[PDB]
Amino acid sequence: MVNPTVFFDIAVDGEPLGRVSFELFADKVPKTAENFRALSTGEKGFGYKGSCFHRIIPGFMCQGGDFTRHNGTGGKSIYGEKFEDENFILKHTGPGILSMANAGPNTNGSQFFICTAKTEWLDGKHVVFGKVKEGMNIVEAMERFGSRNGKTSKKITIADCGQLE
Ligand SMILES: NC1=CCC=NC1=O
Repeated sequence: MVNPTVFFDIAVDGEPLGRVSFELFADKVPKTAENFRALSTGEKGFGYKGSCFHRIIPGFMCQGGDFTRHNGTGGKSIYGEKFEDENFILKHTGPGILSMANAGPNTNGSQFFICTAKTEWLDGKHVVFGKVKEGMNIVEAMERFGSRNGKTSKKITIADCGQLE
């Protein structure tokens, strides 16, 4: 039935910032939503708890999910391999959209980004699979620690994460 909700508790240099929660569009992109959900609960033995947002570009997006190499070169899905672009039904319409980062067609792993603006040029290239439900203000606060080239000025971490309800 109803789409799952997951949360991230964000810290900045180890200090609590706040919680961001997401609605995952399992009704439209079930395989992609499931990967992110499971990575958020940690139920497979690995996932996002303790990982960082390693690339944040103000006015554009905050990117994370590289829990293996911590820098954009790693991550892994729950499927034992990278997975296909499920569909491109949903578009990058504005702030708060949750979408998969990738290195080309059919290469989804665990990396994802949260848009801070409408990023329509990514439509058909990145699978949109959720949106911020609560704590977009916390994403805005994280965005302030980014820079033009994406390097963050403080370490932005997922101190805790899980599924709500
Ligand atoms: N070009 C990009 C697309 C999505 C997330 N991060 C990027 O740097």
